[PDB]
Amino acid sequence: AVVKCKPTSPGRRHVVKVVNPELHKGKPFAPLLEKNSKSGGRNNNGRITTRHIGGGHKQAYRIVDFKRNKDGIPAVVERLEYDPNRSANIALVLYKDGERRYILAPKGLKAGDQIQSGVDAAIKPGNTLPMRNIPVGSTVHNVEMKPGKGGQLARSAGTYVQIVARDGAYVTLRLRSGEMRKVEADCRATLGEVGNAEHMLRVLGKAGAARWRGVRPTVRGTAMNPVDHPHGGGEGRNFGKHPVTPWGVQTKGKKTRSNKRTDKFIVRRRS
Amino acid sequence: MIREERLLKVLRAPHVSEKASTAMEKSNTIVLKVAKDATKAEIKAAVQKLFEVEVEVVNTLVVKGKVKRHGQRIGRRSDWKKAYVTLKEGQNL
Amino acid sequence: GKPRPYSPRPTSHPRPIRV
Amino acid sequence: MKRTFQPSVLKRNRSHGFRARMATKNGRQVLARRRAKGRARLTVSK
RNA sequence: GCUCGCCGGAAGACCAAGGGUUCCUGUCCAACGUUAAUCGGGGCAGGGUGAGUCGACCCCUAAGGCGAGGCCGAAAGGCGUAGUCGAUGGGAAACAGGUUAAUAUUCCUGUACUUGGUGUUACUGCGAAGGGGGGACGGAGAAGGCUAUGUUGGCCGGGCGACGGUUGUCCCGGUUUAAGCGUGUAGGCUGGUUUUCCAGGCAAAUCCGGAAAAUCAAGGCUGAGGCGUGAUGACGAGGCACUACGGUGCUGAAGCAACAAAUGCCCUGCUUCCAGGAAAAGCCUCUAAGCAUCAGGUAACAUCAAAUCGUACCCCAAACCGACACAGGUGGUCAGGUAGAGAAUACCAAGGCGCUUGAGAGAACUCGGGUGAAGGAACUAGGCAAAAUGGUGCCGUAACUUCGGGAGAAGGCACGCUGAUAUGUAGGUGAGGUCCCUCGCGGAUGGAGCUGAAAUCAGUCGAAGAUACCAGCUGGCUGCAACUGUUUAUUAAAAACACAGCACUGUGCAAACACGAAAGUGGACGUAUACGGUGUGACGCCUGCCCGGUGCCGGAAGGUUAAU
RNA sequence: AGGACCGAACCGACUAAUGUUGAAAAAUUAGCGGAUGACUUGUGGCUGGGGGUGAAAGGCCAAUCAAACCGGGAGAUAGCU
Ligand SMILES: *[C@H]1O[C@H](CO)[C@H](O)[C@H](O)[C@H]1NC(C)=O
Ligand SMILES: [Mg+2]
Ligand SMILES: [Mg+2]
Ligand SMILES: [Mg+2]
Ligand SMILES: [Mg+2]
Ligand SMILES: [Mg+2]
Ligand SMILES: [Mg+2]
Ligand SMILES: [Mg+2]
Ligand SMILES: [Mg+2]
Ligand SMILES: [Mg+2]
Ligand SMILES: [Mg+2]
Ligand SMILES: [Mg+2]
Ligand SMILES: [Mg+2]
Ligand SMILES: [Mg+2]
Ligand SMILES: [Mg+2]
Ligand SMILES: [Mg+2]
Ligand SMILES: [Mg+2]
Ligand SMILES: [Mg+2]
Ligand SMILES: [Mg+2]
Ligand SMILES: [Mg+2]
Ligand SMILES: [Mg+2]
Ligand SMILES: [Mg+2]
Ligand SMILES: [Mg+2]
Ligand SMILES: [Mg+2]
Ligand SMILES: [Mg+2]
Ligand SMILES: [Mg+2]
Ligand SMILES: [Mg+2]
Ligand SMILES: [Mg+2]
Ligand SMILES: [Mg+2]
Ligand SMILES: [Mg+2]
Ligand SMILES: [Mg+2]
Ligand SMILES: [Mg+2]
Ligand SMILES: [Mg+2]
Ligand SMILES: [Mg+2]
Ligand SMILES: [Mg+2]
Ligand SMILES: [Mg+2]
Ligand SMILES: [Mg+2]
Ligand SMILES: [Mg+2]
Ligand SMILES: [Mg+2]
Ligand SMILES: [Mg+2]
Ligand SMILES: [Mg+2]
Ligand SMILES: [Mg+2]
Ligand SMILES: [Mg+2]
Ligand SMILES: [Mg+2]
Ligand SMILES: [Mg+2]
Ligand SMILES: [Mg+2]
Ligand SMILES: [Mg+2]
Ligand SMILES: [Mg+2]
Ligand SMILES: [Mg+2]
Ligand SMILES: [Mg+2]
Ligand SMILES: [Mg+2]
Ligand SMILES: [Mg+2]
Ligand SMILES: [Mg+2]
Ligand SMILES: [Mg+2]
Repeated sequence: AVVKCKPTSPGRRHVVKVVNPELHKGKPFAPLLEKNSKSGGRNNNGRITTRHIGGGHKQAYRIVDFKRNKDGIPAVVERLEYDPNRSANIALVLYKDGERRYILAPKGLKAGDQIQSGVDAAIKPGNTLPMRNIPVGSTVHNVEMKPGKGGQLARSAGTYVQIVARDGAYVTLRLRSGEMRKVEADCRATLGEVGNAEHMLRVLGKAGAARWRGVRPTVRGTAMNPVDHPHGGGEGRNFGKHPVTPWGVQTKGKKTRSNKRTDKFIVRRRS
Repeated sequence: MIREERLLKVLRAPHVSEKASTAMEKSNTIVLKVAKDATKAEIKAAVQKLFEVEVEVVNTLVVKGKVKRHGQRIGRRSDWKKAYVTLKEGQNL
Repeated sequence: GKPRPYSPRPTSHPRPIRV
Repeated sequence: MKRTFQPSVLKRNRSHGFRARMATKNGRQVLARRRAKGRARLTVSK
């Protein structure tokens, strides 16, 4: 549910929060927890390589099953859990052989519902089939790009992929970007849409809320001195330059894709 | 078992002071200057073998040497180890 | 002789600006 | 006011100590220069 | 030595860090000490730091470091795997009393506890670098039960007052006791137990996970405090004996209760929220290879071991960082009384100090304060500074508004003390006794004692009752920025920066992008509801016309055009 | 509940006076802002000089910053004093 906060303080007036009451209020499943210490957008040289990363809430990593290899064995969803590592909610599922795993929580999937992966899996949300066993026109998520590698396409809140055409050993996929891309027919997808579609309706409301999620302030180029950024300088607000990145590359329409290796798999771009 | 050669090199001197005198007449304890590398066990072996008395427990501390001046030339005395050696009820040294 | 001079220290008054 | 020298023996030894110098060729060249000059104290270690 | 003054959430006490003998004693006063100095953190000499339990070392990991091979790089080197280091975190155990000129959870006395080795005896499935459990974790809020601790009464010892009164509802002091061991309480969590099977837990598993019966519903885990013991002891106000007037020897009363009560404990709990809250070992359990009346395991008893290094002293400071015995800086711990909401503030206690030049004088002028006739912003760039406002309860409260606000708007009234209501009320607390009882640290009834607001009525003192300290000035019009934030360490705090929100644009994942000759790494263990870049800057209403120029994106008939 | 309100500790630094061979190479005194957060603080770690880091002031990077410090090229060069 999308609920608007009352304007009791100025920092709460604009806050819009996604209150999902079907989420596990208790602690997560310990066996599938790892530590992931923060980077601050700094690489192994200790240099900031991605700006605007730092601080925010301590987060444990949930080992999410993106592969869905455990096929032929039925699985029941125990509970939907909050995952701080991603926009999607995750489902704790118990297979009939005792093993528990986390999966991306698809739209509609609740506790009690049964999921199953493999070639002979049923065509319902949660179930993960090889995409040659999925009908054309179907809506799928957690789509593999190489057979066995695990889902890389359409993992974020309310995202999904349409199987538009099957040709030989390949299928054509309309991605959320609007891109028509070919993938190997063998590549596994999970049917449905990734849940928590109300994720984009949230309004952080105040500066601090961004600082909680680990985003540090963006300082505009035009607010700087010439030495710092091409947009730097001027007496008062000046510009008179073609908008560029901090490193001089034009930033208002200039295509930066340079991958002739994967061009063959692109049927049509977003444009 | 420790060699007599080693047991003859760990006791340097009896330590003479009011606290040593008081300890010897109050808590039947002898205060010894010992080798800086000597252990409580080696002190408890050496006193028993060289003074023919029965030792209850050895307590040790390291005395840090003082920084002294001799003709406006700075110098430092050596660190030494002090052993508080508690004898039994009736032994005497 | 003369001692090594001091690095800059706080100044009580601004130099007058003549322009 | 807080001044620039805030002593910590651990930081001192890790930053400037004998083993820190020995760890790199440039650090070993420091020791070589200081021995060549005939310093009584090669490093902060003492 | 007496008095006076000052601090007392410190200017007291205990530490870490840092320093390193500054500690204690004797002796000296050249220099050092902003003066003198007989004194000193100064000179000189001697002394002083005692640990199985405190800390380090040690076992274990975090960030991060190093890194066999390895990948990469003109060389130097870079990165990183297995590993191995790395606390600021996890991991066994000691308390009270006494003692030194100077150490003490370290010495002594009393009473404890922990871990491992060895031996004996009984009984026995033991075994890991592997599996599972556990360790193991957030913010906020709330309430109950408690203790530290305080107050008062009782009790005991002493007192009868330099000046009116003071044998009483009088005055002063004391009224302390630990770990451990036993008990298992307020509270918190969870349904036990048995059998059978199993695509899971790199193999196995009696363990964990899952499934299916059956029976019983009360079993287990956790837990402050209290109580008992520890303790016929220790401590103990004072008094009897020696005083080398520093301090030794000797004996020893009461040692209870009630009430109040933490920010400490139960509580790593409970409730709730979104921003979703280390790791690894010790520990517990499971088996594998292997070992089979052996090794090894469990329990009791006995014996042995627990090394090494730190331990003085300062530590909001004259000993650390500031060249100084420098009005600065410096993390943690302890937290008495009266008033008070309080760790504010005032005055005190314990304890510690009077800040290492003094003596006079009582000019101008400077500094820091107090008061001021009449006037009241006339001052001035500007009410700068100052003056003023200031508490609690009740009443009352505008435009405007995003309906929260604005608001403590503004403004008005009351306030001390005494008595009564009521020899102390409402409320809180709760003994004895009675009754029940699965019989105890229980339940119900019971209101002795204790504590105790607030209000009303009446009276009464002062110029003034919020009396001190403490403690909003208020209102109106308007620019800018929505807001809380951030900034020029050291002349700028703002209208600047950021900001949620908005838009454009890039980016299909070996992403764009960034750091890097490279390997790699960040982006992200993320995947277009995502990520980068850019501009704009909450919200509301909106965001028009122009694609010639310069970018960018796309097209391609020809023209020209590189190496070759 | 809250980047909510009043207000100590704590963090800061708006105004004034003092001080300016200072008590102090940035303070003191009286007022002042924040004070559950985009908070503050201890310990340790990482980022290195055309480089870092920067809620952006050319700020900060050991009392040094429109290119740190130290040594070297080095007796740079100086139609200038
Ligand atoms: C002192 O002079 C320096 C220049 O030498 C600066 O201007 C500084 O701001 C001055 N300070 C004062 C108080 O005028
Ligand atoms: Mg960014
Ligand atoms: Mg932005
Ligand atoms: Mg600027
Ligand atoms: Mg430029
Ligand atoms: Mg202009
Ligand atoms: Mg112009
Ligand atoms: Mg002992
Ligand atoms: Mg010792
Ligand atoms: Mg001359
Ligand atoms: Mg000395
Ligand atoms: Mg002294
Ligand atoms: Mg003198
Ligand atoms: Mg001295
Ligand atoms: Mg590591
Ligand atoms: Mg190598
Ligand atoms: Mg390496
Ligand atoms: Mg280690
Ligand atoms: Mg530590
Ligand atoms: Mg002492
Ligand atoms: Mg009590
Ligand atoms: Mg508190
Ligand atoms: Mg001490
Ligand atoms: Mg000082
Ligand atoms: Mg002084
Ligand atoms: Mg402080
Ligand atoms: Mg005070
Ligand atoms: Mg005068
Ligand atoms: Mg005056
Ligand atoms: Mg006045
Ligand atoms: Mg007047
Ligand atoms: Mg008047
Ligand atoms: Mg008037
Ligand atoms: Mg005027
Ligand atoms: Mg005038
Ligand atoms: Mg004023
Ligand atoms: Mg005033
Ligand atoms: Mg105007
Ligand atoms: Mg603003
Ligand atoms: Mg502000
Ligand atoms: Mg400034
Ligand atoms: Mg300023
Ligand atoms: Mg990568
Ligand atoms: Mg702007
Ligand atoms: Mg606030
Ligand atoms: Mg600042
Ligand atoms: Mg002030
Ligand atoms: Mg405020
Ligand atoms: Mg405040
Ligand atoms: Mg400028
Ligand atoms: Mg500087
Ligand atoms: Mg330059
Ligand atoms: Mg030359
Ligand atoms: Mg020259």
